[PDB]
Amino acid sequence: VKKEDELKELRTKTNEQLNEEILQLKGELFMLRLQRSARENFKPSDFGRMRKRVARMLTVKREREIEQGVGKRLSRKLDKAWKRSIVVRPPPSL
Amino acid sequence: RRICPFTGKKSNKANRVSHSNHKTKRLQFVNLQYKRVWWEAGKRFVKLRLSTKALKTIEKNGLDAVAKKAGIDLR
Amino acid sequence: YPRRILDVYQILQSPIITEAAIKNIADENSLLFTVDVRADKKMIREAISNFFGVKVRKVNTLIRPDGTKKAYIMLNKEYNASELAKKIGIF
RNA sequence: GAGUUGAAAAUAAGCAGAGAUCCGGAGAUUCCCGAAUAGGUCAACCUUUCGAACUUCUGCUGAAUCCAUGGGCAGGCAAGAGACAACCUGGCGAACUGAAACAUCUUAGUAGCCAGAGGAAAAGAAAGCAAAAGCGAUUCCCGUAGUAGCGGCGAGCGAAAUGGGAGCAGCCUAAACCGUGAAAACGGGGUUGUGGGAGAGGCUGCUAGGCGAAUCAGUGGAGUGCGGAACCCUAGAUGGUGAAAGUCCAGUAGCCGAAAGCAUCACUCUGACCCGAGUAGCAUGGGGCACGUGGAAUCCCGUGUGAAUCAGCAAGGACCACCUUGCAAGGCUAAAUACUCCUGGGUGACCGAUAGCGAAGUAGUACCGUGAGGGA
RNA sequence: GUAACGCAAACAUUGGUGAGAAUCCAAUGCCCCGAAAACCUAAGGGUUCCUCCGCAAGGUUCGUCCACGGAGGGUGAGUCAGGGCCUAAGAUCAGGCCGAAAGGCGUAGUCGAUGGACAACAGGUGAAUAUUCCUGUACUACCCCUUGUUGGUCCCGAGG
RNA sequence: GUAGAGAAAAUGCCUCGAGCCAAUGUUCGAGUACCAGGCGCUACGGCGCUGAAGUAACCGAUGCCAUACUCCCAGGAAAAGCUCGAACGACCUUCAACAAAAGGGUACCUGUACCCGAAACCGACACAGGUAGGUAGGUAGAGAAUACCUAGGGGCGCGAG
Repeated sequence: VKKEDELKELRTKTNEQLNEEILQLKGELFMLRLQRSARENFKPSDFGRMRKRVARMLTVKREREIEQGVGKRLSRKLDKAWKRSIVVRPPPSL
Repeated sequence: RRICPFTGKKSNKANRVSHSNHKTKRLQFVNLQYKRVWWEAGKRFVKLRLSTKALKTIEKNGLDAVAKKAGIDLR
Repeated sequence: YPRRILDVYQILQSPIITEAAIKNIADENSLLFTVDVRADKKMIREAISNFFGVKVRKVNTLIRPDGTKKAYIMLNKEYNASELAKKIGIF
């Protein structure tokens, strides 16, 4: 599962990662709270999954752009511009 | 600031002494002045603060010769 | 250029679950939530409306003295908060 | 290479031999305040047009005037800024005190403040020492010596050369000449002292680790200690373990090991002309050299004057003569040397909770103070 | 085991609670304040507010009680107050002047209400909020559409 | 409306059911409530149903008219919002800027608890102290003094002799 993750998502390409990232940090973060999801139905590893999932995602966008150039000044700027244009919507399982 | 921009001259410390040796401290200042100078090329006024010896150096070696040794020029 | 301070997708921490909130669900037709301290009314109404696909007559917010912002989110006469909140585990 | 999900440790769900938790090297992220830097502010917030503010870089422009300068608009990974225990360089610069009072003098160029930068910094390659005998840039220790001296000749202050060491290293530049007007601004020619010039004729270490000898019982909580019987040693350093262990444990002597990153080795002269100029010297006022102006040299400075160019200039403790030594008014430079907020390794006729750092407990905390600040 | 127990407005009873009550709760009397000892605000505090529990310590006695200890909660705004507007005293100050350094003066501006400028009232509800939530009836500022005029906008010269 | 560098201020022309400026007042807001009192709850708290009359006279403020009036001299902030307006100088310009109309539709940040003539701030204390402003009832009285009271709040955290 761990060693697979590069072989998984280094294949999916940037504009695929947007909706992947957002769907990850959407539901299985947010929807699992609310009442802590059905009171005996946390599966608290899910918080362990998504937190580590999205962090592995965001590296790939970042670590790719180092090879191109960018260098953390432009990166922060385009993170604002991207982050500025989002619109939350119902996650999967709803 | 009591500094000639050309000569680099400052005021000097002096324990100016009585007849009895009961000293003080005071500054022997530089003989500065606000005065117009006359540029060779331009042929204009240049409103500068210079020493007296600065005048002597300028009359010795024409302004641009002296003024290269204090980088700033064209006012 | 939208948000006073940019924050996140996230914002909403959790709904408050207590005896006052349950009564306010029935009386005012309104939800109650804990949000970001740097969350705006505009930001909350854009989030919750765009999340559940429901309308928001008004939001009214305060900062309980520890420094965590809690918001009353009121809903139109059309949309029914009792049944909405029933399917988010508050009833 | 086996169990983990920080400390106190409880639950809930996960991740683990297809190799986690961990350990090391290299990267990615890093809300808001703070040099703070889009603008404001009552630090950690508010407003936005979402912007490295401001300066020198660099592209265009076009003010009062031709050129130019100020200015405006752009691009910019964009160099600078702030912080930092002591040590250090530079600027300013005390007083109490000592002199049995006190003003010269001493405290002292010390404390303090201010600015600056490095691992050291500063110094530094002779216009130097020294004496007719010689030495060859600095810097530091021993010494000369508490001697020569200076000093209301009072209190006090106090050198250097000769001599022994530690450590050694030497460089570059401007003009006279040349070329593209000419001190429009660029390349070559040369820079030296018991005179010199040009001109004309992969290797190892560090940052993770690895393998690593030899003991058993009696002893009435517990045995490493006691009497008994053994064994190892290139291991008898250390820390632990129910009671003090070479042989119980982790270790140690001894050997082994690195993808990646850091450090280390890898013939003549016109004696034309050149010799750092408002400079040296000089007058006058000072500072500082052990040296209080004194016979006061040497070094540096405000004021005013104002040379010479190796048939020269400066020094050799006023000064002149003769000797000898050196080449000032442009720069650069490792070492030996100073120190400890700090890291690793070792050591202690050091402390053991009124001691040792203030601080063995989540201490610069509680508490006090408007505040600097004090402080268990 | 002494001095003291912080005004000379003032208490009394019956019942309740409980291991225990002069002191906690209720009732009835009585008395005291009323340009306060009343109810609101500004500053300041900084959770003291409300609920349930506890009574080691704290409370000048006691204590079942508390501004105390533990556990959980509570502060809802276009119109109220401030900021997103404006400026005074004062502050900081680009360029500029002056100064061993630190810095000092000072214009353009920029901050800076204690002032100007601006739009909401009643009734209702509730352990703890209410001009904030509810009901009614209002008002300010923007985006629609019907008529339009050709320019707007800023700077700028006046009224105020 | 007009002259004169002149659109505002200023030197001369006319015209005004000769009138203006306001606090109160008439209506809707408000055939609604609100409401004194009655009719039922069941144990320690309010809560369901009902619901009469709802006017006049006099006194009357330090409140409002009033940034009004008179008098006085010591001569009484600024700046924006607002209203004109003609310039010049720039921008934004024909899916647009300014004016009016009903009906729509839309609505940023922070404070809000509690004490605040104090047992919670300031006085080391649950201290006979200090602390800006607002509201101001009756009877007596010239009165915000006094005395006794209302609304509202309290009997001063040792007692007994």
